[PDB]
Amino acid sequence: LPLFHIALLVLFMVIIYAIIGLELFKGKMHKTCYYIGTDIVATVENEK
Amino acid sequence: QPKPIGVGIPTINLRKRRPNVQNPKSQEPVTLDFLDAELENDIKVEIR
Amino acid sequence: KMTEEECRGYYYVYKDGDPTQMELRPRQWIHNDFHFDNVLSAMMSLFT
Amino acid sequence: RIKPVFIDDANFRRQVSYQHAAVHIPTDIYEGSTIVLNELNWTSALDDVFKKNREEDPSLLWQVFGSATGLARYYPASPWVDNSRTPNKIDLYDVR
Ligand SMILES: CCCCCCCCCCCCCCCCCC(=O)OC[C@H](COP(=O)(O)OCCN)OC(=O)CCCCCCCCCCCCCCCCC
Repeated sequence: LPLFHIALLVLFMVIIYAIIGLELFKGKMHKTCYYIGTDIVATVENEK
Repeated sequence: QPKPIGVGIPTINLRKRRPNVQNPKSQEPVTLDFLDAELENDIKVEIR
Repeated sequence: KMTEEECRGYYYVYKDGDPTQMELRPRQWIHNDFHFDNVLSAMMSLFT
Repeated sequence: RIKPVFIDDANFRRQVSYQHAAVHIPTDIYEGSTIVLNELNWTSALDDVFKKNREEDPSLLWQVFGSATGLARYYPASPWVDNSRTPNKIDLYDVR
């Protein structure tokens, strides 16, 4: 119960950062490189 | 003829072919029956 | 290949687990980067 | 290794050497093995029968011994159609 104020703070900080990243990064990570004319994603040895 | 025997209708998926991965080719024989090399009567069946 | 005399030559790796898209790699007997061969190495491994 | 001379021929539309036999080892079978090297040692006495067969019937095509270790020793010698790393197409031929 002493942790009722740290929880109420972590919660409202995660919410603020979620709303900020929902505004600056929404929909920007849907492009990637494929091999030309295929649906195979083109990566390297230990790249993800 | 020196060509392979075909089975079915040939269909590939062009959106799932890496450019440089060395597809396998073939190992089958040219097994052409006698009644599939000529037009077939009832007399050719009994000759065969 | 389980012993070092066997782990020689080339072998096939299959891209995205597709048996019809293979490529050649030389096979080599590799040592883990963090191992337990001496005490200094074991102390490094356990530090990490 | 042996480096052959490879005259050109008819009845084989490729460059062929009647001096020795060629050996095919599958790509993922290390030659250098003790199984493989004990095979290339006793199959070396085949080349004389290969040569005699071809000397008695000059109209002969390939003569091959396919081994249960994966080897294929054929006569006359002739470079394989596909090398595994020379170009980019890996050859997948196993006698078995
Ligand atoms: C009972 C005995 C009593 C004597 C105790 C003496 C005091 C020791 C206190 C230091 C603590 C050491 C613990 C760290 C783990 C040891 C790491 C190690 O030993 O790595 C050795 C490393 C071998 O790695 P390997 O994979 O074999 O490499 C192969 C290719 N070279 O090869 C290397 O080159 C690794 C180099 C090691 C660098 C260590 C530097 C540490 C300095 C610490 C200063 C910061 C700490 C400040 C205080 C911390 C909190 C108080």
